[PDB]
Amino acid sequence: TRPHASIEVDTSGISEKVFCLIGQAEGGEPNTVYELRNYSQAKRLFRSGELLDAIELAWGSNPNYTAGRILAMRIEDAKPASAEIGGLKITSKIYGNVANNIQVGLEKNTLSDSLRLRVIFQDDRFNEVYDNIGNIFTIKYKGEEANATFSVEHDEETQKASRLVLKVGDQEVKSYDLTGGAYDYTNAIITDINQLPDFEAKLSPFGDKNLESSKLDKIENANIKDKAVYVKAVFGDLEKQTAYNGIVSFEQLKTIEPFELTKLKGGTNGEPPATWADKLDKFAHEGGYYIVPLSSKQSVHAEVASFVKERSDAGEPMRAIVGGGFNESKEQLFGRQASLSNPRVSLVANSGTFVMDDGRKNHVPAYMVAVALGGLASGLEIGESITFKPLRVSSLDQIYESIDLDELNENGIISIEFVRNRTNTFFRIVDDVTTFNDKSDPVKAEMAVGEANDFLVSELKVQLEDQFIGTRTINTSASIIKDFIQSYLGRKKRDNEIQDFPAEDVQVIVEGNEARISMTVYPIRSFKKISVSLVYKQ
Amino acid sequence: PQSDGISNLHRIALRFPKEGGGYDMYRFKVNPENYTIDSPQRTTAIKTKSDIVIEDYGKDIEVINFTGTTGFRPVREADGLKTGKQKMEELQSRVSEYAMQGGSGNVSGSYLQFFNFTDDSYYKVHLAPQGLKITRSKDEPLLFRYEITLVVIGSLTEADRSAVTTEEFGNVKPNASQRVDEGIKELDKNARKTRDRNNQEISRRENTIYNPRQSTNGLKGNIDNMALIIGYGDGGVS
Amino acid sequence: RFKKHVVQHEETMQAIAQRYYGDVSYWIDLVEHNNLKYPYLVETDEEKMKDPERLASTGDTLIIPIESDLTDVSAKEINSRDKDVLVELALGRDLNITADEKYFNEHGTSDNILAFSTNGNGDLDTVKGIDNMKQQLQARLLTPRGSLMLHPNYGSDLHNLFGLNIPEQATLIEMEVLRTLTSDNRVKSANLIDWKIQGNVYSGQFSVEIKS
Amino acid sequence: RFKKHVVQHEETMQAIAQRYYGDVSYWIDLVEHNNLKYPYLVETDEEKMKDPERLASTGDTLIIPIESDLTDVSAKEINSRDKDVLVELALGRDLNITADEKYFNEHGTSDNILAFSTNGNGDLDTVKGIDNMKQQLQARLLTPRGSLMLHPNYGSDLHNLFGLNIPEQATLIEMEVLRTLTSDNRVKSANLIDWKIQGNVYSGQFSVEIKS
Amino acid sequence: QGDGQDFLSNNTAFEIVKVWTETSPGVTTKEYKQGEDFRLTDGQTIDW
Amino acid sequence: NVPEGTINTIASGSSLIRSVNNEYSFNTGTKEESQEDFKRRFHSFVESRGRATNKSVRYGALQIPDVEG
Repeated sequence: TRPHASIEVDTSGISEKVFCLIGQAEGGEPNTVYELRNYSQAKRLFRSGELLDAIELAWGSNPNYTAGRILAMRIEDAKPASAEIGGLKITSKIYGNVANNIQVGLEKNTLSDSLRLRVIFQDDRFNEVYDNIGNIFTIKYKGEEANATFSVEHDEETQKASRLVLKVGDQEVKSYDLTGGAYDYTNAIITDINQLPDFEAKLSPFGDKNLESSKLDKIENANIKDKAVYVKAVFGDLEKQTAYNGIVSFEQLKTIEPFELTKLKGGTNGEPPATWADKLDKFAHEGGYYIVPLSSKQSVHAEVASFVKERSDAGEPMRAIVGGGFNESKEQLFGRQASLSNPRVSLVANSGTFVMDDGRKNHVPAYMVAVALGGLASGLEIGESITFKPLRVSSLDQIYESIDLDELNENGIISIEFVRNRTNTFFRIVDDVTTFNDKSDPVKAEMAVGEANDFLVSELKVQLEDQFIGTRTINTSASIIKDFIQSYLGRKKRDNEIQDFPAEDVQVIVEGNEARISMTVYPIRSFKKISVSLVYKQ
Repeated sequence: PQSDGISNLHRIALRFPKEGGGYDMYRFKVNPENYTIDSPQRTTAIKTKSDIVIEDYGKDIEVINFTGTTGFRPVREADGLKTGKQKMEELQSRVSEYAMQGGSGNVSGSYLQFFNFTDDSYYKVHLAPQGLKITRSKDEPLLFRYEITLVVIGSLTEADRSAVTTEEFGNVKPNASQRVDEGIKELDKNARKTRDRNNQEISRRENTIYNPRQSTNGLKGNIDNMALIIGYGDGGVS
Repeated sequence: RFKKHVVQHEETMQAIAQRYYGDVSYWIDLVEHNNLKYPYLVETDEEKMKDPERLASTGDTLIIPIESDLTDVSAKEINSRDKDVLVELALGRDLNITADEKYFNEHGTSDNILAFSTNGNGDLDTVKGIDNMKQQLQARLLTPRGSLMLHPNYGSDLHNLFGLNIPEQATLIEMEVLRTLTSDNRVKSANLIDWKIQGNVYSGQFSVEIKS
Repeated sequence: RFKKHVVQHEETMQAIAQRYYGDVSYWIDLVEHNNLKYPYLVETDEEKMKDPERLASTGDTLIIPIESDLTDVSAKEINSRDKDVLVELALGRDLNITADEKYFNEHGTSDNILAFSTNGNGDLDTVKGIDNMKQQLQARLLTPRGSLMLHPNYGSDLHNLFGLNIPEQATLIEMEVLRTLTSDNRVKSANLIDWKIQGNVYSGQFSVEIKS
Repeated sequence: QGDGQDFLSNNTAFEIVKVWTETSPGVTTKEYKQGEDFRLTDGQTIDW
Repeated sequence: NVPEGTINTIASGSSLIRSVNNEYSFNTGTKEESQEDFKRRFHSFVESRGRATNKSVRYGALQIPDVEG
C-alpha cells in the first residue's frame, strides 16, 4: 500500500559454529529439522519441556560468551488433533496433545443468509470470529420484463463452477464460462455484468474477496428483480477468511453444514520411541559439529556415540557430550564410561540447579548440564578450551570434591568445581578430558586439541584437493608439493592457527598413481600446569 | 567506504542550517589531498621535589584540518551543470554567510554537520580560527585549492546537551507556591507585617522532582499553603 | 538508583557488600534495604517456606543501592516497598495508546493514528516499566518535530527524509533516528547495528541503552 | 515591523504563536493585534458573515509583530484597526512625480525630467508602498551625486561612467548601481543577475531584497 | 435484572423479528430464541 | 486475595495437566498497620478500666444505645 514508516520494538532475544539438540518437548511438527536463531522464535515453534528449557539454558550459560545457531529435532511422533464434524475435515496445525484444547463451531446468520465461524484455543489466548462467509457478490437486474433470474451450473464431473448465465424469462441474456477462460479471477465478472444494460452487480465492502471463479456453488433461476440476492460460494471463502492466520485448517470430504462449538480429538504425543538412531540419521548433512541427546538412557548414548563415529569416517567430524541421571554414583559412572570408552565423546557427572529466566529455580539433570556445557564450548573461538572457564549454574546436587576431582578426571569424566568467591559464579569446570581410555595422546584425549585438529585437517584436505586430486596433470612432481605445503604451513603460523612448524623437516614421495607426504607441526593448546619457582639472594 | 575493491569511493558532504529553518546539504566533487585529525589531551605534569605527579582532566577539543583542489573539467550536478569555479564560489559564499550571521555570540540553530562518507565517522563541527584560506599559485593555474580547519563539538549521534528531556516525574511547577504567592499578594500590609513578626518570633524560638507521593521535599509547600485558609495567626507562617 | 544481584551457592552475605562496595561493613545497611531477618541467606529452600518475604535463599534476587543512597532512611523505606519492582520508579507508568501494533505500523507518519484502550475490565489500561519505555520511544519518534501544542522541539524530522534512495540519504535517516532517540534522559546512548537498502524500502536496526 | 501570514484549514490560534514566537503563552496578546472577537479563527466564511470585520477565517491574512513590538500597546492599537494600511504606512506615502513614465526613460541623467500629475479628482497624485519605492529608487538612481541643494553625497556617478563598453566599465557600472540601491537602509541587499551588451547599448537587471 | 425484563420503544410491539447480541451492527454474537432465551413480554419488553 | 476458581491456568505448559483451581479463597494477605493504632487502642483499653472517676462514669453511661447527651 501507500508510503509510510514503521518502528517495531522487537522482542527478539529478549557466532561461527552450529549446535545440535534432539530431545523431548510438546510442540512442533515431528521428524523435520529446524534452525533456531532467536529464543523468541523457539517459544513459538515449540511450547514446553526439556528441548525448550535446554535452549533457554544453552544461549545463557555464560554472561559474555554464548552458543551459536542451534539445530533442533523433536523425539516424538506427535499426531495433529483433528475431527470430522459436518462435511469438513478440521485439522490443527499444532502437533501433539495440546491441540486437543481447540474448539470450532459454526452458526448461520438469518440477517445475511451466511455462516459465522468461531475458533478458540486457550493457552495462546486465541478467540476470534469470522462472519459473512460467502456473500461473495450481489446482483440486481434492472430491466422491465416481468421477472428475471440468473443461474450457476457445476461441472458435474468435478463439482466445479462451469457457467454463469442470466435469464430474462426463457431468454439467455448473456453467459460466461467459469472452467477457466477470461474469468479466472472474479474481477472480470464484476465488470462484464455491470457493462450490460439490464443488470448491475456489486461487491460486499468487507475486504477484497476476488476469488478464483471455479469455486462458486450450483444455483438455478434465482430472482433478482424483487431482491438483490447474494451469490454464495460458501466453502472457498473460508480460505480467504482464515488461511493465513491462527491454528486451524479446513478440508472437504459433500455439503457444508452448521454445528455446535465442539472440541477436536486425536491430539496425541504417542509413546516415546524405543530407539533414537532412525531420527538421529537426519542430522547427517545439516552442518552441525556438537550434538547432545536430552536423555539419560544408555541405549541413546551408545547409538549417538556410534553415530558420531560413522560421521567422522565420512569426512564430517563430530563430537558428543553426554550426561546421566539425577546425581549418579561412581560405580554407575565408571560403568557408563567402560561401556562407552571411544573418543569423540565426553561424559559429565553433576546435576545442577539454574535460575531459569521465568524466575524458575530449576533443579536440572546431568544431561542438561551437558547442554549448558556443550553450548559454551561450541560458542568460543576454535582452539580454546572449556578448561578453567566459569559456568552460570546456581547450585549443585553433588558428591564430588577435590580428591574425587582427581579420580573422576583421571578416568576421563568431566565435573564442575566449587571455588568459594570472586570467580563469577563460584563454579568453574576442571578439564576437557574425553571418554577415551588412553590419555597419553592429546588429540584423542583432550577435547580442545581435537577441536582444533579437526578443522585444520579439513582445510588441508580441501586445499590439497583442487590443487592436486583434480589430477590436472602429472607434470608437477613432488618438489612442487613441498613448495605448496611449506607455503600452506607458513600461512597457518602467520594466522596463529598453529604454534610453529619446522620447514626443513618435510618429506614427500611419489609414484605417479599416488603421492605420500610427511610433515610435523607444533600444536597450540591451553596451559594446564604452571610451575613458577622462587629464589632469593638472602 | 574507500575504494577497496568491494565498494566504490564516496565523497564528503556538509549540512548547513537554512536561514528559513531546515538545511542546505553541500557536497564535494573531488575529495581532499591532505586530511589531518588531532586529538589533544588536557593532561598536565608537575614535578615535585621528590616525586612526579601525573594529573588528567579528560578529552580536549579535537581539531579537523584538510586541504584539496576543486576539479577542472565540468561535471553534472543534481540540479545543474556547475563548474569547479562555481563550486568554489558557492563554498566561499556559504562559509561567508555562516560566519557573518554569528554576530550574537553563537547561532541558536545548528553547528555544521559533517559526514565522513569515506571512513565511517560523523561529527558536529565549527569553523576554526584559521578559517577558509583560498589560494591559487602559478603552478596549476586553472585549479583552485582550499584549506579548511574545524573544531569538533561532539559526535553527531548525540543530541544537544541542554535539549535532553529530563525525567520530570511528579510536577516541576507546583501550584502550592503559586497560590501561596497569590494569597500573600492579596494580604493587607498589616497582615504581612504581622506575618513577618510571627516568622521572627519563630526564628527566635529555634533554640534557647517534587512528587505528592514518596517524597518529602514538597512537605513545606503543603504546610505553607495552610495558615491562610485557617487563621493560624494574623497571616501565614514560613 | 540500584543494581540487581542473584544469590549464589552458600553465598556469604558479607561477600556481596565487599564485592560491590570494597569495605565489608556496609552489609548492615544492605540487609536493612532488603527487609531481611537475621538469616540473611540460606542454603535450603524449605526454610524459606516459613517466612518467605523476610528470608532469602539461593537463586533469589537482592537489591543493591548505589553508594549515595546507602544511609538514606527514606530510600531504605521505598526500597523496602518496591522489591523486584523498583524499575517502575525510574521508567514510570503511563496510559496505553498502542491499541494494535498491527495498525499504525502499516500507516506511519500521519494524523489520526493512536488511541487509548482497555485491558481486562473496567480499569483503564496503564502500561508500565519497560513497556512504558517502548511506548515513550515509539510515540515520540512517530511525531514530527514541530507538532505538539506545548514544549516544541518534540518529535523528529523523519517525515522530511523521503529523498533519493542513494547511500548518503540513508545515513541521514540513521542520523535523525540517533538524534531523536538519544534526546530522552532515560536512554544513555544509541548506535547502529546494521542497515539494508532495498529498491524502495529502508531497513535498519539500532541498539539503545535503557537504564536499569 | 511585522510578518504576513494566512489562516489554514482548522488551524487554532494557539498554534501560530507557538510556531513563530516559541511559547504558546503569547497568543493572548497576539489576538488583540488582529482585533479578533472570541471566535478568533473560525473555519467557515458563512460564519465570518456574522460580523465580518472582527474575525478571521480560512484563507484570510493575519498580522504577526516582531517580539519587541508584541508588548507595545501602541503597536496593538495601530495594528488593530489599520489592517492592510500597515504596508503603506510602513514603507511610506508621498506625491507621484512619475507622470510621464514613457518619457523619463528617454532622457535619464538629464534634468527637468519629472513632474507632478493628477489622479482621482482635484488633488495631486500620490504613491504608496512598493510603488513609493519604485519611484524613489528610479529618481535617486537618475540624479547626480552632488546636485540636491542639501544633504549632498546623494545620487550616483552614472552620468560619469560612459566609456568604451569593455567589461571593466561594465563591472564599474554594476558596482555603482549596487552602491546606489544599497544606500537606502530599507533595502537589505542588491545583486546582479544579468549584464548584457549590444554594441553601444548596455543592458542588465538587478534583484533587490526589500524588508517584508 | 438478569433473566428477565428489558423495555422496548413500543408498548405496541407484537412480533419480535430478531433479538441479538452484537459482534458488530447486525453481525450477531447470539441471536436469541423466543420463549427460551428471551420472550416478548408486555408488548413492551424483551424479557430474559 | 482472590475468590475460588480464578487461576484456571499454569505457565509451565506441560500437556499432562488438564485443569488447575484453588479450592479455597486466599485471605492471608494482611495489610500493614503501624504500631501507633495498636498503642492507641491498648491505651484506650487501659483507660476504660478506671473506676470511680468522672470520665469513666461518663464513658460507662454510653453503653446504652439511647444514652447520648
